[PDB]
Amino acid sequence: MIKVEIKPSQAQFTTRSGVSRQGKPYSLNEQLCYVDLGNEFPVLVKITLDEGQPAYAPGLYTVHLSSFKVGQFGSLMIDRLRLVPAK
Amino acid sequence: MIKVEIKPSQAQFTTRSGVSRQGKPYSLNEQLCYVDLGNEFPVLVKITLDEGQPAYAPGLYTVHLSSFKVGQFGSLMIDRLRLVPAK
Repeated sequence: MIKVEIKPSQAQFTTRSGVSRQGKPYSLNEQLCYVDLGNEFPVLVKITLDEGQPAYAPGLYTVHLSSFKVGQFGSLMIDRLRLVPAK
Repeated sequence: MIKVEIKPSQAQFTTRSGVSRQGKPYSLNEQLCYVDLGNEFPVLVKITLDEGQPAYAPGLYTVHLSSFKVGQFGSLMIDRLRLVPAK
């Protein structure tokens, strides 16, 4: 149950682009948020958006289960922080 | 809210050891579990235990917030899958 917050100043993304090694392009959309990690203040995290996904609107989200996968050493890893609306 | 399960065959750990580059030893305890990732069946995950922590007893756990940290590229990463008892 992680608490994630997109603040009103975080309502948009930025796009980073380029071209893969066997000549193919890519375009990454990045948005910022605040993840509450139990410290005094929420932490700033960058989240890479999915292909065809718009930026998350201001509000409170939690983390969707598809953000995780088993990594190549057999442990759990975060793949992409994918968010669902809270409560 | 990830569902994690230590099965009755997973009640123990194994220890892996060695010695760091500026001559210092280490000993890692590893236990196995089943993480429900929304597929047809739960997935097998290896979890490295903490210093001074015993193996998790059979049962249902969820994931504790201290399993996460902001990684060196600014995204959220799993540090160590630390578990708390469920419900």
